[PDB]
Amino acid sequence: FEGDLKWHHHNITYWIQNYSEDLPRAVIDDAFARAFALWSAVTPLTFTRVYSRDADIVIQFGVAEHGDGYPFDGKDGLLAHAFPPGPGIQGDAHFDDDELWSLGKGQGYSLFLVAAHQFGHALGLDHSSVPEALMYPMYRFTEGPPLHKDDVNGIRHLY
Ligand SMILES: N[C@](CS(=O)(=O)c1ccc(Oc2ccccc2)cc1)(C(=O)NO)C(F)(F)F
Ligand SMILES: [Ca+2]
Ligand SMILES: [Ca+2]
Ligand SMILES: [Ca+2]
Ligand SMILES: [Ca+2]
Ligand SMILES: [Cl-]
Ligand SMILES: [Cl-]
Ligand SMILES: [Cl-]
Ligand SMILES: [Zn+2]
Ligand SMILES: [Zn+2]
Repeated sequence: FEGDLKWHHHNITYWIQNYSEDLPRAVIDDAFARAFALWSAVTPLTFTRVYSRDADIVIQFGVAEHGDGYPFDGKDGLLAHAFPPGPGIQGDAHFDDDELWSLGKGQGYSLFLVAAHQFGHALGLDHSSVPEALMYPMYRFTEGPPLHKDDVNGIRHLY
């Protein structure tokens, strides 16, 4: 997932290729939209849902081997990964459907928070060393605005 490029356009498009069997499609679509809204709220970036493989960010829920050199392991461990800006698989976000996807307090992992984190990568952001930042490499659920000052500065430094 090595990348040093940023998008050369601000009108970013995404395609929800498939869904997780843990949540209603309406809940999934809204979670992704809200995750994207976090980033557009502090930048001139916009996110438009499309239905084509030509979308910049292709969102895919997979299990085990799913098309790249980093197959998912299973329950826990790797929750998801995303490729840095660029053509093709670049910019795409993959989620391990072997995980229990949920939202808010309770068991399972928040699709909202994990997606927001992954979209950060798909925009060119690297991991943060700030434990409270959304771009921190370790998952942990908490309430309140996901974007930490460190996350806002990182994204604006790019766009
Ligand atoms: N796979 C990861 C770890 S991960 O368990 O899949 C992960 C950890 C945390 C994630 O976002 C997040 C960060 C803070 C709070 C809530 C959610 C998303 C994904 C990762 O950060 N992938 O993007 C790593 F570090 F590369 F191994
Ligand atoms: Ca904006
Ligand atoms: Ca792509
Ligand atoms: Ca896993
Ligand atoms: Ca699942
Ligand atoms: Cl599906
Ligand atoms: Cl798949
Ligand atoms: Cl949540
Ligand atoms: Zn993948
Ligand atoms: Zn990450």
